[PDB]
This record gives sequence, C-alpha cells and structure tokens, in this order.
Amino acid sequence: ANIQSFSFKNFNSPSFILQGDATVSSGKLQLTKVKENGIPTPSSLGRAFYSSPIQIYDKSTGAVASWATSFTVKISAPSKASFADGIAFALVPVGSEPRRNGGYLGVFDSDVYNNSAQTVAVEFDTLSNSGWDPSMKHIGIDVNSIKSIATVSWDLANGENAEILITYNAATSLLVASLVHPSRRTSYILSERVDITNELPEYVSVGFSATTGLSEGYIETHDVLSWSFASKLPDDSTAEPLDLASYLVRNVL
Amino acid sequence: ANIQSFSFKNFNSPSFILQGDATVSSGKLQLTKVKENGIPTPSSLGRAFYSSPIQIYDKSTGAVASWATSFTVKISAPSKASFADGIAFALVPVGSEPRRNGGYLGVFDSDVYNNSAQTVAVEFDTLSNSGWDPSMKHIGIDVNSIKSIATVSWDLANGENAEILITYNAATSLLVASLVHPSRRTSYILSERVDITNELPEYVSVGFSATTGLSEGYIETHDVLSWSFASKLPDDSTAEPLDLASYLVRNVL
Amino acid sequence: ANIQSFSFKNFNSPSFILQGDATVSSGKLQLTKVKENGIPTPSSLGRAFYSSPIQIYDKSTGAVASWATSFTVKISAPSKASFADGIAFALVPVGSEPRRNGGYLGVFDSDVYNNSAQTVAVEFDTLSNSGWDPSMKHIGIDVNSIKSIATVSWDLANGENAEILITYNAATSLLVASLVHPSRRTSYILSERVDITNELPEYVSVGFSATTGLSEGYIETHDVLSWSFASKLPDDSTAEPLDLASYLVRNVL
Amino acid sequence: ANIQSFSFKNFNSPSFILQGDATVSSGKLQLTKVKENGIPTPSSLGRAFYSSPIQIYDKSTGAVASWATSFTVKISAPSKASFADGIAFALVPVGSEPRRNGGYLGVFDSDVYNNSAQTVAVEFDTLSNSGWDPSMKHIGIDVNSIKSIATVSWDLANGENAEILITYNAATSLLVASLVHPSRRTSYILSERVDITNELPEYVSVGFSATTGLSEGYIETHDVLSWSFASKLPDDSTAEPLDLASYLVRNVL
Ligand SMILES: CC(=O)N[C@@H]1[C@@H](O)[C@@H](O)[C@@H](CO)O[C@@H]1O
Ligand SMILES: CC(=O)N[C@@H]1[C@@H](O)[C@@H](O)[C@@H](CO)O[C@@H]1O
Ligand SMILES: CC(=O)N[C@@H]1[C@@H](O)[C@@H](O)[C@@H](CO)O[C@@H]1O
Ligand SMILES: CC(=O)N[C@@H]1[C@@H](O)[C@@H](O)[C@@H](CO)O[C@@H]1O
Ligand SMILES: [Ca+2]
Ligand SMILES: [Ca+2]
Ligand SMILES: [Ca+2]
Ligand SMILES: [Ca+2]
Ligand SMILES: [Mn+2]
Ligand SMILES: [Mn+2]
Ligand SMILES: [Mn+2]
Ligand SMILES: [Mn+2]
Repeated sequence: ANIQSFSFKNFNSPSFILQGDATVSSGKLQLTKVKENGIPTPSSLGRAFYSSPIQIYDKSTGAVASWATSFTVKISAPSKASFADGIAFALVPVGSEPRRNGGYLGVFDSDVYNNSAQTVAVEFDTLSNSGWDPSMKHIGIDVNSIKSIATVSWDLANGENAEILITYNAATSLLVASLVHPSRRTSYILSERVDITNELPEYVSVGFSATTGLSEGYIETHDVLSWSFASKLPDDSTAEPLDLASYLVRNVL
Repeated sequence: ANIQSFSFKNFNSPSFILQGDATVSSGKLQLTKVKENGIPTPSSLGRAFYSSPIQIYDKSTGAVASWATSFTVKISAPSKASFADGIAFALVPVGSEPRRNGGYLGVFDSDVYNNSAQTVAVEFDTLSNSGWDPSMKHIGIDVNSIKSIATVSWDLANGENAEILITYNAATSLLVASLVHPSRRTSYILSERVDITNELPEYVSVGFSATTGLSEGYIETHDVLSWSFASKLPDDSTAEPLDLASYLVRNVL
Repeated sequence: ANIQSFSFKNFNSPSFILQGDATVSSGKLQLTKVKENGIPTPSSLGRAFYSSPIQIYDKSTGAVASWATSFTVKISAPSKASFADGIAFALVPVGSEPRRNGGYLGVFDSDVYNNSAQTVAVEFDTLSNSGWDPSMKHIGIDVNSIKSIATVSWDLANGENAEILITYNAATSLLVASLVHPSRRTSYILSERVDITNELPEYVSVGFSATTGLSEGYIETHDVLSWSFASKLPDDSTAEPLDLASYLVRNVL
Repeated sequence: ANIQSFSFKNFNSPSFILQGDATVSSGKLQLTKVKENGIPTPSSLGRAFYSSPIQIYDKSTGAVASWATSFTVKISAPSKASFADGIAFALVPVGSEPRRNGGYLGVFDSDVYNNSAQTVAVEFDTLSNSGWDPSMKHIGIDVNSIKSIATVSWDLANGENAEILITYNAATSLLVASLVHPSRRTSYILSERVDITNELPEYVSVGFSATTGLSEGYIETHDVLSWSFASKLPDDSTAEPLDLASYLVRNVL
C-alpha cells in the first residue's frame, strides 16, 4: 500500500502551489484578495494545492484509494455586505489552471455535466445562483459541473470558525462531508455515492479554490486556519477503509 | 502526551471484558443473547469493554483528552417483530456492573440527572419510551441519565450495516456523533457540548451496552462488526484536537 | 488486521499490572525497591505489564504479528557499589507470576531450554553470571532460558539515559534490538531469527522485569522513563512488516 | 505542529523528482543506468526526491524537526565485477542540481568542509577512495563534504536486501543510522551529533543519490524497493522526539 499524508497548523512555505490571489500571511492561508485595512475585494480568485500529486487509484491493479481531509475555515463578510461567492475543496488534474470566477468558484466552466473537466469538489456555497443553486446557503458535492448532485442547507455563522471533515471510503464508494460550528454547537452532514475512477484521472492535485462576488457588495474572506490530509492506496482490488479514529487524534484534535 | 488506541476487525480474545449475555462468535461481538437458529431473545443484556482503562483527564495537570471511536453495528429484527431496546457506546467507571435492563440499555438507573452515576453514553435507541423518549427512533447523547440532553431522528435500516463515528474535542468541549447507512446513502449527525471532567471520573472503561425488549415481540440483534478507538492526553492544560484524517485512514477505511 | 498500541510519557495508572516491588512514583516506572533516601535495595524484584493482552499470532489463520517497542531506562548504581542484576523486556503468558530472582531477572527458572516456559525476553544484563553469561555486560535475546542465544557487549553509562528500540518483523522472522546512549553518542545493535509461534502462546503480556543483586554491594535502580508499543496482526498468512518511520515520529520522537 | 509523511511500496508516479539516469521501472526505483539485459553501466548518476519540500526547522520560532526514514535497497554487482560507487540518502537545497559523479556520489564537490554546500547525507560507500575513505566498505555520515565525520565498517551482501532506518532526534541533536541484512542476520549501527540548523537551510528536498564507477569493471545496481518518511516540526523551541514504535508498524513492518 502507498500512503501520503500531512497536517499543517502553520502556513509559511513552498509546500504549496498558489494560483490567483491566494497568499500566505501570518501563517494562515488566504485564498482571496484583501485590502490592507483587511476588507475583502470583489472579482477575486485564488487556488492552493499541495505540491505533491496524489494517486486516487491504479488502472493496472484495480486498487482505489480511501482518503480523508479536515480543515478549519473562517469566512467573514464586512458589516452591511452580502456573502459571495464561496469556497470549495477540490480534486483537480495535476497541471490544471483556474477556471470561471464568481459563482463558478474557479473550478468549473458550466452547470452541465462534462466528464472531460475531470474535477470533483465539495463546495460551501455562500450565494444562491438562480440558474443552478438551491434557495439557501448550502454544502454540496459537485461532480464535473457547478450544479451539485446533492446538497444540504447550511447556516453560515459570520466570522465564526468552521470545522470541516470529508472522507471517501472506497469500499462503499461513499463520499461524506460534515461541518461543525463549535461556537453555535450546530452541525451538518451530507453523503452521496461517487464513482471516483470514472470522474477523475489516476493522479490529482488536492486543495482549495475560492472566489468573491463580482459586485461591490458581495464580498467575504476565505481563511484556511489548518489542514490535514491522508490517503491510502492498496495493492489489490480489495479496498480498505481508513482509520478515522487514529486519523483525527493523530491529526485534527 | 499519553496515547492509547486499537482497531479490531476480528473478535476472538481476552482483550475484552464481557458481562451479561455478551459473547464472541464467528469473530464478531454479539452483545445480546441469540437462540441456536439465530433469533434474538427477550429480557437480554450484555456489555463489553476494552480490558485496559483509559484516562479521560488529569486533575493534577489540567489536561483533558481528545478521543475518537468508530464501529460498525448490524441490528436485525425477526420478520414480524418490533425493535427494542437499543445499543449504546459508553464511558463507565472502571469496576462498573450492569444496571437497569430493557429501556435503560444496561447503563442507567433512572431518567433523572444523578452526577454520581458517573456515566456518559451515546445511544442508538430503537424503541421510544413514553416516559423520556422522543416519538421516533433516535440517536442521543446521555449524560448521567437515560433522558438524552440532545437527540436526532434516525431511520434504522433493518439488517443493513451502520457505520458510527464519535469524537470528543477537548479544545471546544464538543461531542459529535454521526451515523451512515452506506446501503441507503443516508447519514445522520448530532453535536452537543459536554463538560467531561464534571460528569466522569479520571479513569473510565470504554465499550458497548445493549438490551432487548422485555416482551416476546420486541427483539433484535446487536452485532458489532469492527471497532476502533484512539485517545490522546496532553501534558499541560493546552488541549490538542486529534487528527481524524490520519485516524480514519490508518484505522477505519 | 488487528492493531493495538500505546505511548506513555507519564506513568500514574491502572493501565498497568504491577508485581513484586514495581511501583509508580513521580510519574516514572520504578521496577525495583528503593529506600526513602533513594538508594537501591538488594534481593529486589518487580515486574510490570500492560493491562491488555496482545495477540502475537493466530493458529487458525496462520497470521503472525509484526510489532515494535521503544523505551527509555535509567540505571544507576550507588557510588562505590557494583551493578546487578539487570532489566529485561519480556513477552510472557497472560497469567504468569514472577520467577527466579537475582541473575534470573524474575523471568526464567534455569539456563537450560524449556519450551514450556513460553517466555521470550530481550535482556540488558549488568552482571556476568559465570554459569551462562559472557565476560562483559551485554544485551541479549533469551528464548525460554536465561542463557541468551545471542549477545553483544554493552558499555553501561552509569546514571545516563538509555534509548532502546526492539522490533520483530514477521516477514523475515527477525528480532532486532538496539540501544543508544545519547550522552556518549554510543550505540549498539543485535539481531537474530526467532520462530515466535513456536516459543510463545497465541496471547502474551508485554512489559518489563528487573532484579537487583542478592548481596549488599550489588545494587542499581531500574527506572523506565517512557514506553511505546505497537503491534499489527494481519488476516492471512501474508505478513506485513510495520512502518517504523511513521511509528517513531508518531510515538518516540 | 506540522507533519508530513509518506510510504511507498510501489513506485510509478509524478510524486518524485528524477534527475540524471534515475528511472522507475517495474514499480521499483532504479537510481542508475542499466542496459536492457540488466547489467549496470559505468559513469552513471541518478538522483530522486519527493516532490514536496520539507521544513527541517523554523528560524522565527526556534523549532527544530525530528524526522525518520526507512527504505530497502538492493545492490548487485555483475559476476566478476567490483563494487562502486555507492548510494546516499540526502537532504539537499530545494532547487539543487547533481554534483560530482563517481566517488562523490552526485551530492558533493570536494572532501573539504564547505558550509555553503548546505548538504547532509548518510552514505553507503561501496568503494574506498584513498583520498578520504577508510580502508573497507562503510556507512558514513557526511556533513557538507564527501569525507564522513563518522563511519562504520559494513559487509555488503551482494544481491541481498538491505533494510535501512535513519532518524534524527531534535531533543538530543543525534543522527542515528542502522542497516540490516535479514538474509545473513547481520546488523550495523552508527550515531553522531549534528547541528542541523547550521548545516542545512530551513527547507530541503529529501531523497537518494547514487553513482557507478568510472571504469568498466566498477559497476553495480542501485534499486530502492520501498521508502518511508515522517517529519514533525513543533511550534515552540521545545523539541519532541518522534514515536518510532508507531512509525515502524504503521509504516515499515
Ligand atoms: C455566474 C456568476 O459569476 N454570477 C455572479 C454571482 O456568482 C455573484 O458573484 C454576483 C455578485 O453580485 O454576481 C454575478 O451574478
Ligand atoms: C422501562 C422499560 O424497561 N420498559 C420496557 C421497554 O424498554 C421495552 O423493552 C418494552 C417491550 O415491550 O417493555 C417495557 O415497556
Ligand atoms: C543465580 C543468581 O541469582 N546469582 C546471583 C547473582 O545474579 C548476583 O545477584 C549476586 C550478587 O552478589 O548474587 C548471586 O550470585
Ligand atoms: C574521485 C572519483 O570519482 N574517483 C573514481 C572512483 O570513485 C571510482 O569510480 C573509480 C572506478 O574505476 O574511478 C575513479 O577513481
Ligand atoms: Ca453559488
Ligand atoms: Ca428507549
Ligand atoms: Ca546476569
Ligand atoms: Ca567512496
Ligand atoms: Mn452550489
Ligand atoms: Mn433515548
Ligand atoms: Mn545474559
Ligand atoms: Mn565514504
């Protein structure tokens, strides 16, 4: 079995691939632009990936990897400003470049399924786009399109911390994402099946992608305060779910 | 820091402390009685704990441990029979003996708060007891009483597997439990704050407790198919949440 | 696969089974008797084991476990006193009681092979017993007898810390033990093949055993400052050596 | 604390940075050139590093990382051919390019200390270079020069597997390397103190470097069969040695 993992509480470093307005300051990962006084900026776009590619599966052996990630984000909107556009955890092709800004979170080009996009993302959408979004602020699983295949309402606590944990169990082909606002003792969960070998390439780059609104009053910040990732690729077809018990304590908590 | 952990996929062994009708057969952990033909039996009660005590916190240093567990249960009810009574993951005092059967799951004596019980449990209640239960089948956090301080409805898929993951983050004093029925792609989550140092002793025994109905038609089986546990106790007051990423992959998946 | 592991940097607790004069004080594990002023005492004997049994192999499946341990010991002898008798890391039968004191380290009864003793130990002998010991202080692998099947000279740095790491790789049936005196920058290693399934039972208790000399001038202390242990038992015959890289960093360093 | 780690038993992938004649074939890492019939080739040079940089320490906080690695190499020399030149595990500056071939293993330029080389390597020298080498084949710790600051004789078992484990404990500033030839039951160890913050930059690239002889009869192969790595960087000056117990079992064994 092949294993790769990491856990960063502090951010300074070449261990990441930054694109767009993504930057590292005060040890935290700032995905979108921010003025000197600290207020967010419109029409922004930033992405950030681990410098080492991860193997999601192996065509030759039939092995599919089980992985898991957890990170803490802090989304803040200025006093009287509205939220937009959101942040997404994504698995993209290795050389990949940003895509459509605004409501496309910098990861997709359309709301129609396009297998060739080879991108899967878990989004935390803070602005409802009438063309494809549900009426509320939600969490959703996007498979090669900006139109999620499953969503759940989400009550975004402005400025408060968010603890996210996403996992993919190869044994059941299930992708589960959960969110918790410790401050409010509120918690959300969502799960759906995904045939990962069909949607993504053998190797992918894992990281984040965020965007702000295209207008003056639709802005917010996207700070990643910490990030953990673990992936395990077996040798035979026989998949083996990960050990989240040992993972969270050895990594998150 | 002190760390203890384990992960069992197969069950034969002296590594566990069995009480009541709990037994190990075919490598799986059977908490309640079952006839030879396999049908469950009424008025049953079984408990099972890891033979090694775990330190939840240290009074001298002010350190509080962050821990996490995950296990797969399979609850089945005979053809025309009703469900009852349920299974619970519990943290009990080291020498502890079973308690009230039936709707008390063998862990509590009353539905009134009694700090001296020194027991905290996450229950998966399959029968609503009019005296203290919500109208549905639920998941709940019980703190020194059989009356949960928080619950969530749960649609028990008869005979299908259930994947549970419970975590306690000392940093936020938050207890979160989630359940997933892979077969149905359904998932539940529940979170509440718990002041662990006040409800439990410094050392506890971790394991399961289950019971069947007191009548002929209220029966079900309680099979634990696998179990993982990880606990981390720091040296100073400064708590440190676990790494669930590395935990799940190194333990569950 | 089944996995058990732990790592203690502080010692207070019921997580251990103490025998003889073994005691826990100031958070360190003191295997032998010490008067109040701190000087060691003659004819002493103490043992200490993890309260949870470990499965070394499974007769039914043919699986043999690969394990590893690391601990820091501090052996001190009073001013003008000689060293004796030594400390040993041992794998003994679950219910086992101490054995011969003095030069038998409390784990063996004779210097003749006796398969029924079902005991394997890595010893750090500080006194040469003319009947079976080499001329100098050594490290040795004892298999069902006090007469090691392999040894290596060892220059015991009085009062200085000793970092020991022992591993058993089921794939090559090799037992390797190494010692390092950071203070002097000295290091020792020893390796030999052991057919574990033939020398020990399916379940064993892991821990330490130490003894002091039977005379007034042959004394020393045996303090364990920290201890880590990890064991992995596969499902099929196919053995899988452990990951010492991830083990040491997540446990020792 | 920041943590990075990986464990590869199979080699196909972009996760590595190959230089020179390094190549990946049949899933194993071949550091030097080999003709089609499989025989080694003279004047060869290949290097290979993990695509993600690792932080050895942080100037701002005073934190120094404790790390550990383990890998299995197979060195083979054609029938009547002599051995040369050797393989080395190295920590080099991020953008670094190969250096002198032959007896310089592709990592150093001279046998005189040159702090500006910013390179530390553990070498497994298979040919004694009269200018700076000891008389026999050895294992050595090289700090900014090809002239080791410490060495140990080594009996290279031709064609047999070699299991290497290297660790650096920030707490004691000690670098320890050990080698084991399972086939012969032989084992070697070497330890010395290294002030890592003074010899290397904050960020380095970890991997291997190997070379063959410059003549027709001084050739051998350099196959890496597996590789594990784990690094942990604390937040304050207070260093914390890794857990090799949990590392080896979760990674090597
Ligand atoms: C498709 C698209 O980018 N739509 C954007 C939307 O995402 C949001 O940024 C909004 C702010 O006023 O501006 C547009 O409507
Ligand atoms: C308090 C109590 O044990 N109540 C039980 C309930 O838990 C359930 O077992 C039922 C079955 O008919 O019998 C009783 O009502
Ligand atoms: C066989 C045996 O226990 N021999 C002991 C030896 O181990 C040592 O303790 C010595 C101290 O004077 O006393 C005896 O000779
Ligand atoms: C300094 C240097 O590279 N010396 C090399 C030596 O390392 C070895 O490769 C030999 C083979 O014949 O050729 C030269 O002497
Ligand atoms: Ca949107
Ligand atoms: Ca009930
Ligand atoms: Ca002796
Ligand atoms: Ca040389
Ligand atoms: Mn959406
Ligand atoms: Mn209830
Ligand atoms: Mn001896
Ligand atoms: Mn050399």
